[PDB]
Amino acid sequence: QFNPYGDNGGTILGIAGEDFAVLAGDTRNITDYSINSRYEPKVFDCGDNIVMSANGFAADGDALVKRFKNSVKWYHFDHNDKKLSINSAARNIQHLLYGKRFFPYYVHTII
Amino acid sequence: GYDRHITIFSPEGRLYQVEYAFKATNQTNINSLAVRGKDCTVVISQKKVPDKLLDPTTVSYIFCISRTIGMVVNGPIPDARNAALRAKAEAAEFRYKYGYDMPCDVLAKRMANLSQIYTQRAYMRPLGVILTFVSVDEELGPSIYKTDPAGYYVGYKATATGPKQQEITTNLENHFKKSKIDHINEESWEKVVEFAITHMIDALGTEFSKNDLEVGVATKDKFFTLSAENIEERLVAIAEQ
Amino acid sequence: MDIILGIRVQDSVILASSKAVTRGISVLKDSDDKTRQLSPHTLMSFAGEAGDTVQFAEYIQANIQLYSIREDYELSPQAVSSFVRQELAKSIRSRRPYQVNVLIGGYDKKKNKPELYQIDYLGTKVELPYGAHGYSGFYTFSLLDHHYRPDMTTEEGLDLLKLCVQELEKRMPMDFKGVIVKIVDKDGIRQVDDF
Amino acid sequence: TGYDLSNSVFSPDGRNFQVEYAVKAVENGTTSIGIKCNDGVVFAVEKLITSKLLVPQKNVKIQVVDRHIGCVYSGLIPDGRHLVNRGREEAASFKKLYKTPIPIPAFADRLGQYVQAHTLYNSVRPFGVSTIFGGVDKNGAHLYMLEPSGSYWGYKGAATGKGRQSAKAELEKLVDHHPEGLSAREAVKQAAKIIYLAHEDNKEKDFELEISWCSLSETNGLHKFVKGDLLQEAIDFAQKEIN
Amino acid sequence: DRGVSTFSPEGRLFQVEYSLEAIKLGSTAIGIATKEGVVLGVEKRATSPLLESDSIEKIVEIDRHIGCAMSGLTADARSMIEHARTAAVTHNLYYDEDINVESLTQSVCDLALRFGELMSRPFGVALLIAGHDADDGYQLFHAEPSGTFYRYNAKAIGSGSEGAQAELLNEWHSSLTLKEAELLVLKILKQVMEEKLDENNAQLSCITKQDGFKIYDNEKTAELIKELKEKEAAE
Amino acid sequence: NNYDGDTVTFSPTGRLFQVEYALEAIKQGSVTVGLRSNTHAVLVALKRNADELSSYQKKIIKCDEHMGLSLAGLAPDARVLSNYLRQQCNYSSLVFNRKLAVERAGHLLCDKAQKNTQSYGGRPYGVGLLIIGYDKSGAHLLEFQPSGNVTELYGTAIGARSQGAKTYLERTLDTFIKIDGNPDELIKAGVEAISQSLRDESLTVDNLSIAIVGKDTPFTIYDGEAVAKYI
Amino acid sequence: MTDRYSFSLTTFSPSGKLGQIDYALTAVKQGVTSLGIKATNGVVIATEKKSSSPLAMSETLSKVSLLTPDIGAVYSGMGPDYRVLVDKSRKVAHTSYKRIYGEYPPTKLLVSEVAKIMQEATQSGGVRPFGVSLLIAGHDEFNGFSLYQVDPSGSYFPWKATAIGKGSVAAKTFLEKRWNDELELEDAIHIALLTLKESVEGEFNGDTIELAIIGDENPDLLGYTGIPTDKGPRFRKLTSQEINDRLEAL
Amino acid sequence: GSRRYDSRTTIFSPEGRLYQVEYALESISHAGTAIGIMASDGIVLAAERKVTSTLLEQDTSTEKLYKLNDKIAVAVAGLTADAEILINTARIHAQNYLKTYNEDIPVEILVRRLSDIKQGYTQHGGLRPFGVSFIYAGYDDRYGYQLYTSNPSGNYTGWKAISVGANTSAAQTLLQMDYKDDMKVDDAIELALKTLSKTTDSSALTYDRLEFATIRKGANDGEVYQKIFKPQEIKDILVKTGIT
Amino acid sequence: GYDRALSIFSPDGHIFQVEYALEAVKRGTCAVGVKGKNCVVLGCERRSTLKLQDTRITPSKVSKIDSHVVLSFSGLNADSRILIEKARVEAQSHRLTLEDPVTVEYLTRYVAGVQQRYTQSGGVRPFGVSTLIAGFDPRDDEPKLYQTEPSGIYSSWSAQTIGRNSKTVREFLEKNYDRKEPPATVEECVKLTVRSLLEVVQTGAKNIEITVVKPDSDIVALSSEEINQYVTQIEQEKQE
Ligand SMILES: [Cl-]
Repeated sequence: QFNPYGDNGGTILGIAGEDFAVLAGDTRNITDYSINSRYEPKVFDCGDNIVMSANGFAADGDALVKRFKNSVKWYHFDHNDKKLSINSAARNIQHLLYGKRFFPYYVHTII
Repeated sequence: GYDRHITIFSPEGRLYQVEYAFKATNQTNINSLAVRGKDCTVVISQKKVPDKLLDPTTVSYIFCISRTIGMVVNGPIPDARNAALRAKAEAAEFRYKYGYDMPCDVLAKRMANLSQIYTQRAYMRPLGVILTFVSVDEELGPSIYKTDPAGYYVGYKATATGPKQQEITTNLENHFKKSKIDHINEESWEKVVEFAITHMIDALGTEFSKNDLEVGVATKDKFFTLSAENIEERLVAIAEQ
Repeated sequence: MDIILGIRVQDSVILASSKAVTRGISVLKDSDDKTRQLSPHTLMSFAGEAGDTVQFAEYIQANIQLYSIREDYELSPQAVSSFVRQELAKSIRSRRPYQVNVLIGGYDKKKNKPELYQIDYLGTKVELPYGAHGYSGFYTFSLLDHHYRPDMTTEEGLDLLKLCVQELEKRMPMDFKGVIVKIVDKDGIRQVDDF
Repeated sequence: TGYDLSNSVFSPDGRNFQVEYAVKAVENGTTSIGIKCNDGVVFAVEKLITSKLLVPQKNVKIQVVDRHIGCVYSGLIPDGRHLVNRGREEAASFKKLYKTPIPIPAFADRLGQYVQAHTLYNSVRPFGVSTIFGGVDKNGAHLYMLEPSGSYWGYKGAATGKGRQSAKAELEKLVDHHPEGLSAREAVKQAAKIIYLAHEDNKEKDFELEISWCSLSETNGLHKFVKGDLLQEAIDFAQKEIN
Repeated sequence: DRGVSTFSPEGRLFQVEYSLEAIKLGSTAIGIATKEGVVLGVEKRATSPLLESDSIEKIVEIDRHIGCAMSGLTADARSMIEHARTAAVTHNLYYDEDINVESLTQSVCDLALRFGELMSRPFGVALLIAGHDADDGYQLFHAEPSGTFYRYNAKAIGSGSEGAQAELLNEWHSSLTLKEAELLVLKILKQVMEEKLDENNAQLSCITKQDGFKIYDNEKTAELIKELKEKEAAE
Repeated sequence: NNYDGDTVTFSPTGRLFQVEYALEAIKQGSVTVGLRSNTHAVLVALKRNADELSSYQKKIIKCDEHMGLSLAGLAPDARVLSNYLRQQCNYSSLVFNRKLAVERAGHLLCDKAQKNTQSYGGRPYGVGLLIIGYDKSGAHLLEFQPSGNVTELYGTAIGARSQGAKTYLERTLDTFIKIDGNPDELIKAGVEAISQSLRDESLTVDNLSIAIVGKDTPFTIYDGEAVAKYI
Repeated sequence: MTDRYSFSLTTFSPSGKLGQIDYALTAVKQGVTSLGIKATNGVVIATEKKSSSPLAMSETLSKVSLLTPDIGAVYSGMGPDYRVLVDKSRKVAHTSYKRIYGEYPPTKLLVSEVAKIMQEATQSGGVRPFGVSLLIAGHDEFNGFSLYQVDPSGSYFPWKATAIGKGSVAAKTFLEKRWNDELELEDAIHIALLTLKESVEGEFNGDTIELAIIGDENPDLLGYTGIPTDKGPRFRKLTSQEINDRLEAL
Repeated sequence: GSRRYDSRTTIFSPEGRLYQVEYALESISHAGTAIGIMASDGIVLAAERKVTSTLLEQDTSTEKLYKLNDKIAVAVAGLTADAEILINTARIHAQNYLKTYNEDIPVEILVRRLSDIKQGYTQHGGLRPFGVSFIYAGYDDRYGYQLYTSNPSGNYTGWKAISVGANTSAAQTLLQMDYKDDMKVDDAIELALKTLSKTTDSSALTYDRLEFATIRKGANDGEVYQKIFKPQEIKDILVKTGIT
Repeated sequence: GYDRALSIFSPDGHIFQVEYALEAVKRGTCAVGVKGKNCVVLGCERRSTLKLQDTRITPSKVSKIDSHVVLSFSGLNADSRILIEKARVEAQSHRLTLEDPVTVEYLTRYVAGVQQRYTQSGGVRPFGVSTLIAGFDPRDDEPKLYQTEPSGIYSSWSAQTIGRNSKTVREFLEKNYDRKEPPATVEECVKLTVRSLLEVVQTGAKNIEITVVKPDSDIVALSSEEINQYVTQIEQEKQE
């Protein structure tokens, strides 16, 4: 039977300081015991000083980041180029994820 | 007077749109004729190519609906082709659903019922065409069935359609009074085509070259149209007698 | 949800329904009323799948109340029971059926007779002198076969009902935290506060 | 009366006045032509230069369908585009199911039935374009011309627009003087001349020439635009003939 | 007859232009924007003295930071308000923030032209949408049934609009206080109103960053009416 | 007269009156100018107000980082069409990772406007658009009309008294086309062009609206004190 | 596109007339005369075969149609409208009855279903009424023989005997004199031919007249043997020869 | 488009009337008169057939009086075809109610639903209204014997005695004159026939031009019987009252 | 589906279909609502051209929407049933989800919303009905009286009348009703309602219907004799 999920491995890490914040992630991409790429970035600048990473099943992770990046674009169009605050971005992402509550994005997201 | 714009009854119980669709029939100014032999059914029609720039091979009002059924149209070509495509689809579907080739008279009825719907339903206009279906049916033999915009249809011993239809009709009537039979008592289809052309010449009073005519022939298990050279060969035989 | 009983006597219908609401290894509540008044002289107790029970009971209640306002007239217990049965009969062949069993106790004012109907989640209706749903029946039916008489008073019916509850409290595995008893008669519906 | 107010209504003549009114919009448009040749077809069109501000070569009017069919039209330009969009869908579904690219006669009927369908109801307007189109298939070259009514025929030469009569007259001479046939490269040159001659009927604004062609030998059976040296060669040929 | 979405020879939609005539028949509504807040005021216009005037609801809350006044066929405004309230709350749910006054107005104006042969006709009501946000501060918008909205420093709509607008032209300046704006709405309302202005047949409201959108009591407005009369007699 | 009740009806001379009446709405609209060089493309738009107390109606809309338009006529119709363009530009990016060509943008608008002119019930769009953009084949300027007709140009203008600016650009064609690698000078030429359409009123700080896109310049709009440089 | 005519094309006028129904009846008046007579042991329905052309084969065009083995129909008015009604009438006999009860519907109920179809064309959106009046003759076990008329309005009436179309006024008067409750089937056929001769103008023979009966069961026309309960169709169309035999002793 | 040909059946006049409803009532006023009379021990339904022909089959005919269920019947005035559409709907509605509640449908509930259908055709859908007026005669255990009428507007009212169709003005005056509350069925039968006999447009009232029906409790003990009169039974009741 | 826009604007800014629906209300029998200190009374006219009526079974003019709210109307009778049905359903639906009966304002707002929806929906005409909705909110003793109309506007009234000759009875109420001191008792409120109808009705026999609504779902309809006593009392005081 067809299994729509997969595990692309890797790990990510976010730490916050007083006037800064970091979002790190390794560049390895894998399936089972094979290496797919030694350099495949999964931490992205999404605009409005928001960095994002969706680790787990890469296809779902890419789709999500792609959708959020697009969500930021339309936020500008619909609200007079207003800057999307990090707290607002978080809530927006909750709705993206929960929208597929019954066919989930198999990812651990950090912004 | 919006009762003259759509297909609803006028005070005197008439459908003017249906009546005006009949007048669109003669818009092309072409006369057709159909007759039956012993083994065949022949249909002939005038072919008028006024523009010199036209490709004369593509100018046709005769259609091959199925392998066995042929159809000639009197009316504008867009509506003619509309009817032709539908008839082809209907004949194909019939064969698939019921496991045998659609008879000429059954197809005629089906197209007539479709035409009837346009006379009752408002949003659809009638097609300004008269469809003459011909074949050699495996049960009923040589067959001629004709449909009009009113949704009327009937079988024919022979028939004619067009502006000078009445002259051709009486010409054929007078022949069948004389011969005392329902068909052209002739063995080969070649001579039945010669009969058809001869009697059209007498009725219309015009002479025909090879490019002035268009001929369709129905035999058992196939209907086919004649080329210019097939007609020319046929015209030579008439002249030499 | 577990224990619901019903006894029809001479001049009234008596419904007893357990107070316990259990989820997992915890009795979340011990004062639950497993009944809804459908009309002034019609009462429906219920038991079954969590959520479904109350959702169904209130849905029926709303429909009967809507009828009462529209016609300015109270539907007979027989009419209400038939309506309820049909809703369950529809339900059983739905995508997700109501898993609810009900007893409908009512007093018909036109006939001046009490009436008790037992309907299961399949839409299986029966009029009875006494009824029960779930495992309760396995004890109470044989008990009532013996002690029940058709001409009993409401007070005799309550003593007969006490006899059932005592037997259930003795032999049933689960603690159902006693019962709320309600009486349906010519004067309408009232609750017995000390049982 | 009032028979001309609604589409799909027969007049007492047996005519659909709304379709005839759509023809008036076609007659108002710029001149476009089609020339059938030995092993293919050639299309040409008049582009009126309304202003100096129009970018030359960058308002393309001739359209390709599939990879082997060319379409040009006169009248309401948007209506033409709508028809070509449909043509492309029809051609795609044909190739999808039957594998082979759509034959030109087959394609001609697909448009014909679609345009004819827009004369059947009062809820739609007839097409305000006459479309000249064609190409090369397994059976050789074909040229067609389709009208608002849904009427189409095969043509040796075709013309439509404001200078159709001038173009038709010039086309008739080519058919008479070349019974054995006209070559592809010749037809391109002739096409240019005929557009320039047909421009006499629209001579207030000066114009821009645009030519395309399908040929079994010259373009390998595919539709291509005539550009650069071959275009300028055709323009010069046309310039020499008017003087 | 003729199509609902038909253009006139001058290039205007017949139905939109006719709906504007209905709005001119409506009761007067005035809005004034300042740096201390935005004031909204309306003429109630009771058709009979037996009608309890406090039930006339022509000023309406959309969110805590956005208010709304109406004029014309006021029944048509109910579904517009419903949409605005949902839009405002929905945006807060999706983005954990207050929604921009302009974005709210745009959302309402998207309904306007969703009519034809969607609803059967345009709205017969104009709206004054007043609010505050962090980006563009205190704002006043005039939303029409044409789907168009203009931002205004001050604006009057309804039967006495052209007369009131000419008065607002002279009186408005960029340094108006909130109290000055309150009196100015009352002053101009009293001028254009048929019946004599009092606390029962006229209603005031405002929106401030601190306290949000508030409809004034009849007791509070009565004192502002009394304060207004005294100041005009004082010179 | 009898043939202007709806868009589905042709006149006896072959005219679509509802489409022509939609075209009339553009002529009533405020003037806007478009022009381009080889490196940049510029939109200049005269904004209109209801009165002194009102704001000035925004004429320019951004569609993507490399494309946008100015409007003249029914503003809500421009919002619908610009939103459609935003989606098509966006579809091209998500699916093909490809910036939408300005020419295809025009083709898509043409086909969307056309469908509204051939069907019963609907109506034509009542707005004209000037689309500018920079894609893989350099700078572009398009003129959209709600009849469906889209035209690529070096420069143009639409709205009331647009003939004055259109004549100026027709004279200045050879000059402004070669303003390469110089944004401010190309804008100056556009501001001088729109000035030929002014009557009684002059260009003020909250009246003028300018937008620009080019080789190393995303589509950006300038309003308020940012356009004081060009007065 | 799409059918935008979702509104009634038949409406009440100030005087209370339903114009389209009245005009449909006018179309029936113009139509060729047809009639029906009910006997004690059968029913007869008859009409003139108005030929459009002498080249046309009038045998192919059937004005009298079998609906069920025991029910037949004839009309006056517009032929195409009649043809499609017969198709719909045959189908509804199966879908709304035979596929449910395993037997053919009685005359009155089939008539009711046809009437329903004609009524809907009077009220439904974007359609005109049918331009025909039907005469439906039939037999069933519990009601015996019966004859019904159905009008464009959807109204139907049972008749002992009647006529519709061109010369219906004179034909009905003729039938009033000749009809009695003791008529045998052969007597009814004789009267039918007499009544029809008055309205017919040209040739009067088996080739220009179409006539069918609802009478005794016909085992020979059943097509199979072995089931005693199945005894054959009561509907029979009289041949051209069978008519001419009765025209000699006229 | 199609707007051109729309009659707009569901609109108001300047005076606030529904054109099509008013014209449908005008249509009904030419239909054969139908009378309903409610007595203490039953209900009478009498109706006049529309100009009968001598060759019309009278015994196996149904034009005016229709049975909805065992306890409820209706007299029709207007288009018969329209009435049959509504009758089949009413028959189905009665069976739905019985299926749901295991009780025969109360008369008013059936009448209201049928009247609500008519109302719908006057407010939406763009279709012509049903050109029909009903007289409902029925019994239930709540209100006992009941007479109602509904018309194309979808408005219904209850009556002791009522007429619909032609000459209702004259008919209602005669009923109002001779009707009284303590009336019996046999007396109501006589009143119904006498009223038709005077209001008829025919020369003389005969058995072949009438449809007649009663709803009595004349069955054996506490149950209702519907009697649709046969031709011979109408002939006898006409002689018995001295009309022929 | 039938789509036609029947309710549309005219050049002068009027929606004629809505205004013609008001004419239908003006044709309808008179209805009056008067609210006292602790009650509301709904009075209704019944035209006397209809004798041989059966008043047992004839639809009553005042309808119960819930046990605590009532609705009377003027205009097309058939139209009113549709609004009443919808209101009754919404009343039960509110109890089901909010676990509390509707307020009179909420019920009015709903009915008014329905009426408005029919003024800008395709294929439908406006309701030819204006309603008077009266009652008491749950656990509240303040009387409520609201009015709706075809356009969809609604408002609260101390006293109000609708229907034919309503301008006459409104004139009467405007001078006879004191805001500072409303009818203190049930008798006073009923009398003022009957008085106001007697300005228009004709005879005080079987032409006037009166329904009294009191707090906590206490609604009762007066009989002929009970109403006739008010008629007899008023006429004797009049002769002065
Ligand atoms: Cl068919």
